[PDB]
Amino acid sequence: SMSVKKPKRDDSKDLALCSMILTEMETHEDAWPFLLPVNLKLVPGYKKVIKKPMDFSTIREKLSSGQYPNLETFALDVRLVFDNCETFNEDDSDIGRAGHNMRKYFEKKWTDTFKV
Ligand SMILES: Cn1cc(C(=O)NCCN2CCCC2)ccc1=O
Repeated sequence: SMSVKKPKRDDSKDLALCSMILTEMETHEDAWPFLLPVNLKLVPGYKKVIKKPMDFSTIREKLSSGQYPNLETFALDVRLVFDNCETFNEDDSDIGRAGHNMRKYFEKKWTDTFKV
């Protein structure tokens, strides 16, 4: 409360650590469905069904331009990528399995990096 401060984790490395995680996502073999925005004029249904599209290159732009206030907002956009994937793709399609693979890959790095 007012003038009563909870001890706070050191957040000074967060930007560089989220950038390192994002780099490893971008270089993952199954990243290819997520590297660029889904082409709304070539993929039927995507615009109407998926209300908040998101991809690694948009995340990288937002990270390089100070559009994430904290690490939780960065993780929310990463998870949005995979939530959108599940909404639109069959679990066992190539794109759909890629999404499940990438989500697991991301959450481990997230726990390994920040749940010290
Ligand atoms: C995440 N997501 C991606 C697509 C897609 O077609 N991505 C472009 C794939 N390119 C084709 C070869 C190179 C990459 C469709 C639905 C979807 O949910």
